[PDB]
Amino acid sequence: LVPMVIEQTSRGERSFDIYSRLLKERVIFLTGQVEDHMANLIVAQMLFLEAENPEKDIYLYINSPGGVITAGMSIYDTMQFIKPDVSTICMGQAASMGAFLLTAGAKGKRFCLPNSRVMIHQPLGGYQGQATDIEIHAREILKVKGRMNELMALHTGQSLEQIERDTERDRFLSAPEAVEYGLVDSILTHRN
Amino acid sequence: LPTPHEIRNHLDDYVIGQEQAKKVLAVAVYNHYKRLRNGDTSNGVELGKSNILLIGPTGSGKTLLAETLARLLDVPFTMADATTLTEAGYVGEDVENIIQKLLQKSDYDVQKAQRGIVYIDQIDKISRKSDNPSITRDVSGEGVQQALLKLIEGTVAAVPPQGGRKHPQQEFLQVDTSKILFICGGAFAGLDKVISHRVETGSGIGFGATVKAKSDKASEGELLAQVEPEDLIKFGLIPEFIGRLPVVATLNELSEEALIQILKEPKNALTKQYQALFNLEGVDLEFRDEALDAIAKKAMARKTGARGLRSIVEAALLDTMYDLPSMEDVEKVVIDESVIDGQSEPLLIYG
Amino acid sequence: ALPTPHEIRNHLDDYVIGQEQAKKVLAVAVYNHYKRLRNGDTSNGVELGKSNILLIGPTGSGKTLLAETLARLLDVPFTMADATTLTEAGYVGEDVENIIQKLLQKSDYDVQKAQRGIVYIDQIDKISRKSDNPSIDVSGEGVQQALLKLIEGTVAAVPPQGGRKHPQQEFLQVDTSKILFICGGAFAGLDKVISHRVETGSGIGFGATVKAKSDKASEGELLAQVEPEDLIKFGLIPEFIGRLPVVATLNELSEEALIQILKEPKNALTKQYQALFNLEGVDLEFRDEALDAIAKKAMARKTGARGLRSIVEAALLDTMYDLPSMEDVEKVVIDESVIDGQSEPLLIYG
Ligand SMILES: Nc1ncnc2c1ncn2[C@@H]1O[C@H](COP(=O)(O)OP(=O)(O)OP(O)(O)=S)[C@@H](O)[C@H]1O
Ligand SMILES: Nc1ncnc2c1ncn2[C@@H]1O[C@H](COP(=O)(O)OP(=O)(O)OP(O)(O)=S)[C@@H](O)[C@H]1O
Repeated sequence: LVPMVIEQTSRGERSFDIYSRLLKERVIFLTGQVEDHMANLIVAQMLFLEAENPEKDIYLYINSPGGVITAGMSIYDTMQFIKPDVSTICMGQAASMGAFLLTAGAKGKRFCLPNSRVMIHQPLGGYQGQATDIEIHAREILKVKGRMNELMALHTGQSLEQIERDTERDRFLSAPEAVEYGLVDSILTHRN
Repeated sequence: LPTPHEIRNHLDDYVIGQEQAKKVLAVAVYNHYKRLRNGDTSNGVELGKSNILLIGPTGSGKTLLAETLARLLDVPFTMADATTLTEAGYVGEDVENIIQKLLQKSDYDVQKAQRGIVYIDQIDKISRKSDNPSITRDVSGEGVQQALLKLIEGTVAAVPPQGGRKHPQQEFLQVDTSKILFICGGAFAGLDKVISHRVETGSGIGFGATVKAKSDKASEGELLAQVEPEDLIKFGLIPEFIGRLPVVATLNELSEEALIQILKEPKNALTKQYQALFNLEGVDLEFRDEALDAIAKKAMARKTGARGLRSIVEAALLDTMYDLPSMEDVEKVVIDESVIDGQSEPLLIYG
Repeated sequence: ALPTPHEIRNHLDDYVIGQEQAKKVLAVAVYNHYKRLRNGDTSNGVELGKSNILLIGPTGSGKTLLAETLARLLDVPFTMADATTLTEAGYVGEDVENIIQKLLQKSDYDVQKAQRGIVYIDQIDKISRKSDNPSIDVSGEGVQQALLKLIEGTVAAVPPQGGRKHPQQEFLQVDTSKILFICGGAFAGLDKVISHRVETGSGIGFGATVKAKSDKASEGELLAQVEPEDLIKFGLIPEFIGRLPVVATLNELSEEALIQILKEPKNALTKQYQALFNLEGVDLEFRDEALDAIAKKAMARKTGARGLRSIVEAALLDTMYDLPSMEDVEKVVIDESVIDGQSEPLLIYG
């Protein structure tokens, strides 16, 4: 269920859902697996906020175990294309794709909660058919893996060689280690 | 000729805790005498006149300054109001009435009237309700500000001398206003809300957004200190009118310690008023220091300034004043701190 | 002989800065007006037209200053009226004919000499039409119709000297077809009407352009794209605008222009305050580093040159309060830090 709240304005009282109220304050929620429907919905939210105000920071909270790669890459180009600084926060967990959108945020505006956890690994796939077709899909997924590692190094600042060794298998990174790894900037322990 | 320190010393007797405001007026008074006293036949010509805009909370003493200033001021002074003014010669009132009122104090001396000073209380009342121009033509809002533009800058206005004996004369006198100074000030309402939006971005719900740390934060007094002309535009004032008033004074809100001084140092304090009220009755009055500290806590709670101070005193002395005339052989009255709270009765001294 | 546009423009440059486009227009009109009347007009071209100028400009851009300096250089009569007191249908406030009666006071009641006079009106925007009409618009559309008769050219009854009593009961006729009129005032909100036209909307998609910057379509660069059709939406009637073909757009203020305004003009505030302290036996100096900072603070107030005194008086306030009390003070120096308030103005004793 979704609770309804009331926002008081000069014109009068208006009823909004909890998700719509936060959207009015430039806050978007990324929950569950990353798919084509959830991803295509978030892009429309980002664009809508750009037109209303292109100079105010956007906040993106990520709590997801990851999902499809192609659905997530549409969001990466969108965050980089628009002028506003997309602030990212990690709540609960950030898998391979969830971590890529986390680090893709604006430099200096990336935070992680004290008990959050990040996990990164290589792309997963598979194919069944003739050997000629397997070679095609293998070369394609290999370029993505190479492309995803280059961008990871660009935002994290580490070298491409380091990303290659750390992404060969699943690698869990606690919240403090993320700061030391260059993935994030600080931790929002308490309110100041 | 009078010095800022000498003129300020006189105002200090009647006003307390408005050090910044006093400086603004003193300079203007000195500048006004300086501007007129000199022949003006110098290399620099058409010296500018800096008008004054007074802003402060309710009952901070804006209207009090205009009254005390006129006492020490030698040049003519008038105390008009912007509530009755109506533009385009409507039935309410005209802008020339301010000048006509000045001559009554000046005895119809045009050359002596141009060098006079003017005060206009409740200037906020003519502020536009909305930022955008009114759909209709406001007769006591934006419209009044427009008519004052040419007046403050300098112009010539028709003035019926003496009102006229009958229709026979049907003439008017022309008087200049380029040299006349204007003191337009009034307590603005809701100005703090506009400045908050522009000073602190805030207004967020997420983690990154900085919600106000406490319920009571960004006090009214602090916001006025950081006021600018652009903020008044959203309030409703036209930039044209504000340009005619470059100076913008600020009156900090009253503080608990200031009120204690207001009851003893000023000559017109409430303590001295009632003391004189009973003096003719052959009865004395006393107010201990312990009683004043409790009264200060109660006054600020009313969010009304010094004008809301009488409510605390008179509510206590209500019963006392009712029984004293009937009573006989009463020579002195003492009001301790407990009486203010209402848990005790004032002590009486008999002859 | 009558002065040339270069000579008349040179005079305005002494008192006005950053209005090159406007200066040429006014000089030409003045030159044409002197040229038009000086000649008998019984030439190949007859019944020569009169170009009426409409001065649009942001707040504190220097519109009122031009009319005052203009009157000084010209010999013919000049008047400075206002559109605030004008009332239609001859109400008690004021009539349109009062301007003419006031004109004769300057001309000493010379009709032939008065028709060649110049007229200046301010706050023209205040008489604009309002969509809602709750009344029983005395200062709006009604005033426009009364002026049209004046601008087109007609005679208005004017009691000369007011008359000693009812006995005279006469009025003088003074044609207005030859009289020039300069009606100009700072319009408020005009940028929004023009913005809707030139912006072309703000599409939310990728290809559509949005207002990337906080500000855009700068008032100075926006007013240049003004047209008569836009003024109709503001409230003015096309007939009144038709009588004023010429239009002049003024740039609000240029950071570099402000620096010149404090030194080159004779009536600059620096020269005003300098003379203010000269009689007190104290000199004043202003470093160039201080004027650059004042410009940034002035533009932030969005009030034009008129909003400059607030920045100066805010600094010298403490000084002027303690300066008369102080003795043996011969010179004052103002640094850039003094404007910000971090430092205190320096003094030199003797
Ligand atoms: N500094 C002060 N010292 C002593 N009494 C003061 C002071 N300021 C205000 N008062 C009291 O408040 C009364 C009214 O002050 P006002 O000048 O009217 O304040 P105000 O700011 O003008 O409020 P408004 O705008 O006129 S309602 C005076 O008669 C005094 O009794
Ligand atoms: N170019 C300029 N050079 C020097 N001073 C200027 C200039 N423009 C404006 N000012 C100053 O601004 C004052 C008033 O200018 P105005 O002519 O009144 O501007 P404005 O466009 O008429 O504003 P409004 O519509 O009358 S409020 C002058 O007395 C000067 O001190």
